[PDB]
Amino acid sequence: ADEGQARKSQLQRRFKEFLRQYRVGTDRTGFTFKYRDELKRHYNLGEYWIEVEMEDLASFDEDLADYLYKQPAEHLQLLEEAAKEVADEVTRPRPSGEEVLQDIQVMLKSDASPSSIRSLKSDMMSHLVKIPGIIIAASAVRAKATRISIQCRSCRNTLTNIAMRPGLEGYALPRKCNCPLDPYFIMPDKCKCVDFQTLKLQELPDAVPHGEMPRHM
Amino acid sequence: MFVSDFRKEFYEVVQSQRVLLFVASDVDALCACKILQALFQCDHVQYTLVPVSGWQELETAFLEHKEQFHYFILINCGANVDLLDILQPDEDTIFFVCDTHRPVNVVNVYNDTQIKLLIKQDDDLEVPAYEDIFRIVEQTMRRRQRREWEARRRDILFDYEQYEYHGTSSAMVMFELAWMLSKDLNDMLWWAIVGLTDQWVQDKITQMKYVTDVGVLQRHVSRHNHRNEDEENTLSVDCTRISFEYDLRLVLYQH
Ligand SMILES: [Zn+2]
Repeated sequence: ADEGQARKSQLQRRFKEFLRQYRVGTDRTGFTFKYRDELKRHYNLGEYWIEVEMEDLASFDEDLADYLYKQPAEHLQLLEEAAKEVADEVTRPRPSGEEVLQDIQVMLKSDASPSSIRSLKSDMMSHLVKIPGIIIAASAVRAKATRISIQCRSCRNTLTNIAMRPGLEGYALPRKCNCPLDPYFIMPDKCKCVDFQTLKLQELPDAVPHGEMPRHM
Repeated sequence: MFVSDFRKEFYEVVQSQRVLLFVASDVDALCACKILQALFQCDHVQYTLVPVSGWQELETAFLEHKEQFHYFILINCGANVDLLDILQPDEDTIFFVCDTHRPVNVVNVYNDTQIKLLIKQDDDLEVPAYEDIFRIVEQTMRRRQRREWEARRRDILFDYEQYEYHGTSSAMVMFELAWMLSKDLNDMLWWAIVGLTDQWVQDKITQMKYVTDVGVLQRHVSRHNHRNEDEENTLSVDCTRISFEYDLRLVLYQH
């Protein structure tokens, strides 16, 4: 428990030294800081996303790019919280109209051989996978509360800044106000929202074992 | 002839001239060029690089340039045949040969004016002695002995020119030269290592000789890269490092 945050404050510091130090190019020609420059050039345009590459992360610090393959959930958070502390010491002082620091959605690509939908055995639960396919559907974008704040009903006590977890998982509202049993409601005025879609991915046509209809995810 | 020392016999002659470099087409010769280049661009020596691929193209190339220049350098070509006839040069032209092919042709060894050889003679060479292969009744009585001499020559030739093989790579001779001058770097060491590894990859040398040469090169590798003993934490990450590995024989398994 107390070693949890003490590990994190040592991972969120080694994920920050990766963006801040990784270079490319040789010594004869000349170098190029690959991710500071993209952070700056994407922030100043108003985009807020970098595209980290897994081979680079592996070649810089070999342990991190393994955690990221095994526990991607609780480590993408540290990565996206270091991308926000680096995009702060690079673009500041922001000129006039913006002075609140945005949030950086760290995507990530790779150059590794793809699996297939028929090779998703349950031992791959919560591991980065990489599958090809064909989009078959597309929902309409919706909202998804990220940082939500509630309020009691009778005594009007507030308990704010509550953070939702990402993905498709809800939240369990308390029942112990400290007032009737479940006195808590959501305050619609104070809840930050982000978009979210929901696609449908069909497996490539030349990989069906040819007795049936292709499966999808 | 055989060049005894490379500093004062090969380099410091072409140091002030306009040389012409003929280059074969194999990784060994590429890596043997890329060091000589870097040794010429460091002392402002005008060269010229002609990539050849056979004997017809080498002859065609010698046709056109044979009057401007009067220095030449052949790299991994033209040490197993005779040179003063296929090209038919003039008298004041000089040729340097830095080839690996074996065995060196005979006349190219007893011709100490026009064809100098940068070949370290401590290789596996056993060249026949000079007069063994090169030049009234008593007239016939002795010319029969000269006929016996010719008959022995026809045999000792067949003894000497019957098996072909390869010696130490060019990219190691050039590196010895580049270390003599005290102007060696890592970039000139990696090309030595590659020009050696290539022979063993294409299976033209014996495992014994390969491990002997690796034993040689490891001293150089450690001389360069060990100077960073404990400062490997305050050396720039963007600066080449060569290391000795005892690693698998699988081809390209890291990609
Ligand atoms: Zn209450």
